[PDB]
Amino acid sequence: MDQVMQFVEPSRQFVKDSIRLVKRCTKPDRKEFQKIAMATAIGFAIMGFIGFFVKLIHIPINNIIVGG
Amino acid sequence: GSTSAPGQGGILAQREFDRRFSFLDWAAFGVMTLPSIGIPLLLWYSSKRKYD
Amino acid sequence: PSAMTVYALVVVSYFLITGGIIYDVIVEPPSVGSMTDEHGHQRPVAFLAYRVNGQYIMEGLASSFLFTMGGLGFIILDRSNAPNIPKLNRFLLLFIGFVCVLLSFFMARVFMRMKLPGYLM
Amino acid sequence: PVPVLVMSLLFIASVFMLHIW
Amino acid sequence: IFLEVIKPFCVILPEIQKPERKIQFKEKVLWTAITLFIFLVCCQIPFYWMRVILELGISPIVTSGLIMQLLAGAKIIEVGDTPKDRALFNGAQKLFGMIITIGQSIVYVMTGMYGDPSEMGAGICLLITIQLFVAGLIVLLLDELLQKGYGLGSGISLFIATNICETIVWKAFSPTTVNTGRGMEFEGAIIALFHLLATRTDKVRALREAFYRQNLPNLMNLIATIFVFAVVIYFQGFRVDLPIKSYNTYPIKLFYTSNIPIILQSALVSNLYVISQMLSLLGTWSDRAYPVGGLCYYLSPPESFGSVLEDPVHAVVYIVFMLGSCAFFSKTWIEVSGSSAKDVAKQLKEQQMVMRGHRETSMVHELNRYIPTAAAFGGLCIGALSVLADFLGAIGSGTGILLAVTIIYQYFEIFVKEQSEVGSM
Amino acid sequence: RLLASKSLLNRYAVEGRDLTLQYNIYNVGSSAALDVELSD
Amino acid sequence: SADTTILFVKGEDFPANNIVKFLVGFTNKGTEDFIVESLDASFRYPQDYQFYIQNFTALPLNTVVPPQRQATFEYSFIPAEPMGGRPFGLVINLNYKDLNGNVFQDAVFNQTVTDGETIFMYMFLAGLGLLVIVGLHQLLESRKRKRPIQ
Repeated sequence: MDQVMQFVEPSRQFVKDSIRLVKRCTKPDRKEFQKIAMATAIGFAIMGFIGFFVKLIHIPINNIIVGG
Repeated sequence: GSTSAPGQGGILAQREFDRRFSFLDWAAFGVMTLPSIGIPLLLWYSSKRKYD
Repeated sequence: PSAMTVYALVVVSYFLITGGIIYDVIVEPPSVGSMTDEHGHQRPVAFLAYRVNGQYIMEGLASSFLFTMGGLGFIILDRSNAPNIPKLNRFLLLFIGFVCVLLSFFMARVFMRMKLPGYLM
Repeated sequence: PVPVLVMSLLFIASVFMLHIW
Repeated sequence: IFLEVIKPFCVILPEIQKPERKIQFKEKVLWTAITLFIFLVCCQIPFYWMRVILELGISPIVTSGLIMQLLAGAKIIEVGDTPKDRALFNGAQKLFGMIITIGQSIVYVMTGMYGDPSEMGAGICLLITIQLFVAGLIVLLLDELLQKGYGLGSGISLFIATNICETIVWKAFSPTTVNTGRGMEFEGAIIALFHLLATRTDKVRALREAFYRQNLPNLMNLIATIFVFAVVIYFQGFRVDLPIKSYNTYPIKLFYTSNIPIILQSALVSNLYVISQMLSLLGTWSDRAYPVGGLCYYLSPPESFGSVLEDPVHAVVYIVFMLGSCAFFSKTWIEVSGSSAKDVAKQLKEQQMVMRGHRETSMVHELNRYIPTAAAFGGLCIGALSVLADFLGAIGSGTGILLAVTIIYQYFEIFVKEQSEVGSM
Repeated sequence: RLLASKSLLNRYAVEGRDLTLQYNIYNVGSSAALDVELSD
Repeated sequence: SADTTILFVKGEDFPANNIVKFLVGFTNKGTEDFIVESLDASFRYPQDYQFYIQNFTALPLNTVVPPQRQATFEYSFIPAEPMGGRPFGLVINLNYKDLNGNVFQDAVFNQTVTDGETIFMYMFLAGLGLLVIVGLHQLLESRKRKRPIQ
């Protein structure tokens, strides 16, 4: 039987020891997460806002060739 | 005049229809499976109770 | 609010109002037109030609964008005249605000030359 | 100093090809 | 009897100095902005012309460099960092990519990707030559200025991420007009609401609009996208640490394992699909072409919710290879990263840095426990997230968010350091 | 002018089971049709 | 030499994603046999009937109609679900040919004709996410009873 288990043992050890290691290693960060939380959206939005306005020069300049 | 023609339809053999769409068979079948385990099912717990 | 926070709102309002959003809302033109090609297809058209009194939706946002770059350029320059700012930044501000002031004006004047064949002719 | 004129100037000038084309 | 091949083509390329200067973010503002202007101008400048308004550029600089990072296998770069090669592994990419882009450009010019091969004029070949040569080389030298710390590191990363910012979020609010064949409709899905309100009493149907629109699609996709965007930050922010000795610690990198693979994992499938389509039981295809028969069709990604409703069993086949590559075929990236135990050990010996507790020497066995296990949730689950998003339909996001928002994280911690200089002062 | 349709109402035709045929005849003319005979 | 007629079985009524059924009568007034070849239906733009929007499956009939006889054909189609609330040009064509091979087409009809999981899976449930919020907002904001003054 155990020779058949040999196929199971890598899967079991890698998964179970990985999860043990992960939880022992990377304990929660929630409050500082709250400190980054607003800035996440602010930076996402404002850096998108760059292109969201820069695009507006180019649509009508395309008319020089295309919009005839 | 002529009516519409539904066209070529397949008449299924009764056996084939039953094979594809045959209900009460399970209703009758369910009981037929019980007797296989009647003896050990009762004896196991009876012995456990006599010793647990 | 502080004065700057009101001024920012006024500038953002100037953008939309000068782009004629109150025309878009009630007359509701498309963003661009289309016109027949000689082979019979449709080429889009960005400007409603000869109609000084008419506009497409995106034409107004393009023009008002140029107007905003023009207005903000002098604000960037006047900001640029401060003595605390390390000079390597200062010559930039004199670059960015200056090219804003010129390029937005010239492009707006070209766009108006496109709207009216015969303008200043 | 010059990196700005290195990286920007030729490109913005390279607008011209599609300006005419 | 290829490092000898470097000599004839190397230092001729321009390069730039390093600053002997204490440059700050406020000062770097411009130098960043230049890069933004250039990249965006490339994005926004080119019925076929109309569709075009709605083709290598950056992509060679990515692919060539990553290919060289794969060729670092078999110890080939263990020629090893020294003054005489202090950047030449990069420098090689600077020409090898350049010529590979030129080759690609010539191949599609010969194809005539747009235009018959002479009747529009041979001068457009010269045009395309200058166009691509200039564009790509300038872009690369941008990324170099940033890595030279007049910026921060990679630009091209940030650039594509900004392109993702647009190509996602622009569709939320862009007031540009669309027509179904009904009349006046808008691109920006959200604001349509305010005109629908002036159009209809049918508030319930106005809301169902948020769930209908099939092209430039309905808000429900945006809502899913937002939720994904928000969630992922939870995962990516996690990190783990070890003490280090000549109150100081080395942060064990975690999702660094996620950074590299998915590009390859998606690409290999997509490309083998394309190949099988072009070469042709294996696979047959309907009109974007899509598979509808053969193994490739049983293999096909069930992106549609309709695919869910028609058959659940199919999806396991797609999962089996798509996830299983993350499970097993990834394992070889120890070489690609160059971060096996006896690689990281070498790196830390170059650092000359040792942990508390047990020997430098046995530290190989110490760190071994952590080294394979990093590949698990550090990598594969980012693929699981990607597919989650994609089959929920998060717009273009199951590629984009993964990198883009990670880059937002990096930029955030930079922003923290610099602006926190402001906030402390 | 008569329009007539023949439809099979059964989802499945089965040997030895009832098969229901429906004939619907519609007069779309301006006058009445007389001596209308259906034969199948 | 041919007369066609159309009869909508359910009336001129407009389901979205349900079966519209109509009958096409074909009356041969000629002296030669006509062969009714196919019956096709399409939705087209009401402003220009040259642009097809949705072609329905053509029904191949291949029925010979002798002179001074009539035939009647049932056809049924399903307007697409996204067609709700829109006007479309409905064109129903009947293709037939004589024994000589002359193909004729008649536009028998050429007129402009006018899951609860969706509601459950957010609009309903958002108010149950609010139940979490009401609980946690209690356990947070009830703490705000610790800055009175002597």
